[PDB]
Amino acid sequence: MIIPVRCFTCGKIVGNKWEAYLGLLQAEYTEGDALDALGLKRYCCRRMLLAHVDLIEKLLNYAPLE
Amino acid sequence: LRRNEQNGAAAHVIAEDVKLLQFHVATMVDNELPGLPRAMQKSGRPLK
Amino acid sequence: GFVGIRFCQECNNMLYPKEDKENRILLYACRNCDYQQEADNSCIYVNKITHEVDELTQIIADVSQDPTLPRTEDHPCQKCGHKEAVFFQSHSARAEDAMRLYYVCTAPHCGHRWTE
Amino acid sequence: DEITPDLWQEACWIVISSYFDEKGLVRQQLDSFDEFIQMSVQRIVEDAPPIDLQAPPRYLLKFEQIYLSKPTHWERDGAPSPMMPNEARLRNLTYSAPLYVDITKTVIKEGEEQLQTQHQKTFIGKIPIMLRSTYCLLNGLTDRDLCELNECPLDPGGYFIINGSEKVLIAQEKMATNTVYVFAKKDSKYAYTGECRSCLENSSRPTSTIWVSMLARGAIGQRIVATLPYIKQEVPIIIVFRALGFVSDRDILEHIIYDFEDPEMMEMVKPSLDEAFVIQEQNVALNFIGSRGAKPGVTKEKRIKYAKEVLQKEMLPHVGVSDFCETKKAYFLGYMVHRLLLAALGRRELDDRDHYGNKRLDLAGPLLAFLFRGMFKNLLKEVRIYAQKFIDRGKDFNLELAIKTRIISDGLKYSLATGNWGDQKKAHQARAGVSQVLNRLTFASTLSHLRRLNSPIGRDGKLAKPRQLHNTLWGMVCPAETPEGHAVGLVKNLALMAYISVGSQPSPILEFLEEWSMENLEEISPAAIADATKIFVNGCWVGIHKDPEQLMNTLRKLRRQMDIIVSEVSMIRDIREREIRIYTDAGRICRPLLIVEKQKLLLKKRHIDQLKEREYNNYSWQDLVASGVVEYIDTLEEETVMLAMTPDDLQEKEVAYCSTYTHCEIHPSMILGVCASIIPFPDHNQSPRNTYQSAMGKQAMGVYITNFHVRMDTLAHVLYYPQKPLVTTRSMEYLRFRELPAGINSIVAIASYTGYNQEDSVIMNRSAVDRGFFRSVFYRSYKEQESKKGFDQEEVFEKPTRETCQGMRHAIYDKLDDDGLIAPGVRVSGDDVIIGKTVTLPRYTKRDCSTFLRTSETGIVDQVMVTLNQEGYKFCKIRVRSVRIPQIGDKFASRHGQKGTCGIQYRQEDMPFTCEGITPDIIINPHAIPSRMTIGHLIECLQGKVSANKGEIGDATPFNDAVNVQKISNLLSDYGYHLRGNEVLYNGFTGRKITSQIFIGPTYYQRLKHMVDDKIHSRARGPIQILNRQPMEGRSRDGGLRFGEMERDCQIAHGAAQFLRERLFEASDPYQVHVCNLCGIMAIANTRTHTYECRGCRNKTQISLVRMPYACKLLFQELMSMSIAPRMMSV
DNA sequence: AGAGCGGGGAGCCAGCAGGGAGCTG
RNA sequence: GAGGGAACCCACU
DNA sequence: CAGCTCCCTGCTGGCTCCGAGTGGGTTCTGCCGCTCT
Ligand SMILES: [Zn+2]
Ligand SMILES: [Zn+2]
Ligand SMILES: [Zn+2]
Ligand SMILES: [Zn+2]
Repeated sequence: MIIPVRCFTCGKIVGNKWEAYLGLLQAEYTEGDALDALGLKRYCCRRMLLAHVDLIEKLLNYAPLE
Repeated sequence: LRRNEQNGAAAHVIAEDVKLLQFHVATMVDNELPGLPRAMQKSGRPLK
Repeated sequence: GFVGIRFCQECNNMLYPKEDKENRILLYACRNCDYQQEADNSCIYVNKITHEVDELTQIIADVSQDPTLPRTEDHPCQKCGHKEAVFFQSHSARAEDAMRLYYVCTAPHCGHRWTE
Repeated sequence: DEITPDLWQEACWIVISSYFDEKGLVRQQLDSFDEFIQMSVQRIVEDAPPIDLQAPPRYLLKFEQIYLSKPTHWERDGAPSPMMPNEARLRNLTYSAPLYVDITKTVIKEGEEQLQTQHQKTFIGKIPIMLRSTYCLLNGLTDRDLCELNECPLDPGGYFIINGSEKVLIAQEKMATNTVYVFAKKDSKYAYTGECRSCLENSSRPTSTIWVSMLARGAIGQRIVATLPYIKQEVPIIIVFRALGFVSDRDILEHIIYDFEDPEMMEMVKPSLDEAFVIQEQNVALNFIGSRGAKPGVTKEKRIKYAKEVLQKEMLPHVGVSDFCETKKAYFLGYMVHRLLLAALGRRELDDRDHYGNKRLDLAGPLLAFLFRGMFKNLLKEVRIYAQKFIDRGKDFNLELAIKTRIISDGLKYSLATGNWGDQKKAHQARAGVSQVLNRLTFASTLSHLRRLNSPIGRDGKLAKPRQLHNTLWGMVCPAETPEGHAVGLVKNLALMAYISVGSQPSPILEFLEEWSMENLEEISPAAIADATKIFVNGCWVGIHKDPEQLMNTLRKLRRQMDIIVSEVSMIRDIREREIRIYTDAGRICRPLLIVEKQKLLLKKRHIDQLKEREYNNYSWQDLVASGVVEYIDTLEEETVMLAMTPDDLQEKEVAYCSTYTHCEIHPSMILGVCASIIPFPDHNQSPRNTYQSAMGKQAMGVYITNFHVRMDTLAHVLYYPQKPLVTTRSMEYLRFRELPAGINSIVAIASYTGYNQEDSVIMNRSAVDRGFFRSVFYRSYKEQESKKGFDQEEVFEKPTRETCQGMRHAIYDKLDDDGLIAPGVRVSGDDVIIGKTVTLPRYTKRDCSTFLRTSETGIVDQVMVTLNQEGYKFCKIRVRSVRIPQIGDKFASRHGQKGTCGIQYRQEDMPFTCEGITPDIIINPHAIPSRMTIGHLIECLQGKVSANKGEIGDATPFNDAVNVQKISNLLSDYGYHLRGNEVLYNGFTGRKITSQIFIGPTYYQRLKHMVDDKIHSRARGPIQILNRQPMEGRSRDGGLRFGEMERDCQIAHGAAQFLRERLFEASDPYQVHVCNLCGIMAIANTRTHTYECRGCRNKTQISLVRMPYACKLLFQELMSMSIAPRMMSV
């Protein structure tokens, strides 16, 4: 839904890296190089940014009830 | 059937009354007997 | 082998065998009308028990055009000598006893079918 | 330019992406409903006979052009409004559109002209509209327009909303109609039988089946008889031919036996001729048939009329239902007898019941058409009864009073709501499960349920033949996705590119056949039949043709360019038996295949280039269909094609298998369905594990739909952090799985650690779970309405005070507001009250009927929605939100059938770690792999390690030579890991290296709905049942567990008689009765005054106290109700 | 007058219709 | 401190 | 010795059975019109 605050496996902060990852992707970095530029060296964090589905952008398309 | 055998009526209706009473008693004991209509509710579900 | 049916000519129906002892011969006498007919062949009922050796009349030549049927080049035709042939098996219950290949010539207008 | 093999994977996935860009996944439901609405309803209305009522003046009622509105809601004020689907879901409204018909009433009077009255647009009922079809309000809307309506653009549609409940129509596998099928009856009086489920096309009427059977040997020979419809005995077939108007024998045998040099056919028709010799005239034959009908006749004329109408309108209706059609019906009956003779001689082979060439699929279209046919017949019956009741005495009838609009509306609503398909008054004989509540647990559940087929076969059948995976399911039906248990092999799923034909008119094919040298049956001698190819169109023998090469090539050329032959028309040529069958009817399932001609694909690089820019050429899948490149092939036509699995099969080989390929597969991984296409490397798994994963990917937890906040679903499960898989197939792009994913990529070590993962269990990381790993929410919605039950019983949403309300469960009402409802944000517990409803009874005037929360369910009220239902009452729905943290006993599954429960949770410092400090999220047992043979799990871990190091998303499409274990191993070794995925793990407790090296890697695990807190149950004592006074049913009613008969047998074998008594007497239903010591019947016993009395004996001193189960007392009293005396003698 | 009452398989068993023997006037 | 049945469907081992 | 009686056999119809235990859900009772004021 939204990027997890921490990596599940180790606990590295990955919640501050989703928008940076998207900005690096639209700067035509490859995904491996974008992950390497963010300091995610263990594959447990690379799956955390790599496999993320950001559903909250589509939940914000619905007009707020409250 | 008590009324139609006390307030006297013809045999052609007392026979139907006897047949229907026999059907009701049998379907009280045995509803799943074949060859006869099933005892049914107003919802159409058969009697237990 | 098998002897066919005989048909009446007047009432368009079947004939039936009968033995007239006046000439002591066999006639095909219809029993809807009074039509009679002498018989060329004396065979009335005939049965085949192990005489199922001829599967070739049931095969039609059209099966040469089947894309799913297997083609071979090692069995050339005897009639026209074409290299291509299609090979299959006889698929009846009376051919479960055999796995004999029946071949049909692939070339158009030939239609020759054989075995082995 | 031919597509070179290095570009072929990209090319085939581009054309597959084009197919799934245009058609989509629920296209068959929407197409069937659209063709039902546009064509079938009007056909049913028009084909209904006009109502001709005469007492007298004569009234003719004719029905005309139908009109269907959009789905509208009428409130109690009567003002129409456009009904949106979320309003129907929230307010429990039926998403239906009103159906208006035009009626013409003509009056005929003695010595007076007609009087025509035009009731334009007469309301006759409401048709439930299927979501996202043509006549839905969401049709044609963009994604922004759908999000403004609080709808999900990913939601497929294809379902109905009945009373706020989403209902899907499961397709039903019927036998194919109008086709002669010959089977050898097992242990019957007939050796071979030939049936035809005959039904006239484009007319919804029930199929009339005619059997043409041949008797067993153990008379002279073999007799062919005919089991006609509505003729209750077996008419000999020659008598049927006589009754059709054929006195002669060359007439009958030219209709039956097409080649007269063939002797065996004659030797088998000889007993059938010679048994029916005594009947020689047409009307004599008609008398012989009509004497044994369902309604016999005392008059010969009545029997002649009966047999004439049976052979006119009931015996083979599809070939002809009209007069002068004796020759076409007689040729078809002769064809049936001919096929019977061919199969009995062994020359032809018996038909297969499980072959889907012999089966059609009733989708929403034909099923709703059958319903609407019956219900419109009911409506016309009601109109004729009302109008006849008036014109018996009254002058005239107003028609709008005669139109019972509840017939169509409530009948369609009932059948779509209950699933009992048919009429409510015959619900015991109605087929159930046709309509089902749409599964909304994840998106895979929704798609799988919307693409579901069902064999109408009893699930208690011990025969395996309909359950078998038949060979003809290739590419049409998923081979893996089927239920486990009693419905295995009966409930099925479509493959991805399988499309079910919607139906077409046979006519333009018939004019083309007329003007393409086909000689009609009505204008030929039978002697021309013996070497000509018969032509069947929708099972109707229409003629013969003498050049079948050019006819079949011409027909295929027309179909391949979207001419006269439409794309779904199936055209089979049976070469060996000289037949051409053309099927245009609905229910045929087909799939697109590439066309191979002269060992070359017709799909070339220009098509791929044009499809590469689908947005800016307006090139699509339909242009590929129009280009003669792809072709829709169904099951009977797939028996005559020669498929290439890949274009590599077209290449010349050193051992050439085939050089006459007719079609080629687009990609073989389109034999899988929706739920089996989530499995990475399905071909490396054992097939039971593929079936298990097809089952358990529907129970996984993810985000089931995007607008889950608007919806008040009874049960909803939402994962906190769903991830798309690192190891995906290319079919997962068209299932939208990377937008609504249903699992998390775990770090899984397959290790033996502490013993707590043995026998399918897993060990989870407590520290990972603390960070949100597999955390979820369970939403439960409760509905309650102020129902007005007459004048007295007025239930109202009022906050209950104990001073005025009775019948409470003695729970606090303080969390309720003063409007009688709880408010969002309040923590609730299993005893708390969320809705306060009070009913007014005729001090305690009010009785408390408050809605309580489910037992032991902690939660917080997420939403309260207050509205008016269709009846104008106040209606409320409360959604309660419970956060489910992963817990010991929660069921987690991978994508390979490696289900299990969490056996223990260790913290991060306790779980084993690699040299980088990577601890696994899940540890599974090694022993779960070997007998299971889920090598796809190991390869998924390896490929996920490679994909997480590389940054790619791994491709695991089933049949892909470019991906193999050695390639992935070399790739993993390129990142400084061991090539086979093993790592040196250290013990978390001691720090010491584990001697073995542990296979660890990212694997996609999914959390299943089967949580332990939703299943834990216990009882000491509590609610008992009303009748037998035994404990209740299920944990929802605080019930007890069943100590069934096998438990009794086990406790007998144990010898534990006192434990057997405790379970079966004390812990279930202890009871004491008083029994007369003389007669043994239970006796009256006033225990207050110690007055023990037995009538029937006048006994007052000899009465005994007997302890029994209450069910024993109930049994004995049922027996004494049954005029049986169990005389319980204590001596 | 609205409120309320009425109206599929599988396998075994039992009875009846066909035999073949014996019997008597 | 305890107030419905039945039918059906799905699922679980 | 012909016709009748009296028990073996063949047939068809009737009848009764079809794993154990669990969750969850929806939908139905009940079905509508009356005769009295
Ligand atoms: Zn990490
Ligand atoms: Zn004759
Ligand atoms: Zn030749
Ligand atoms: Zn007594």
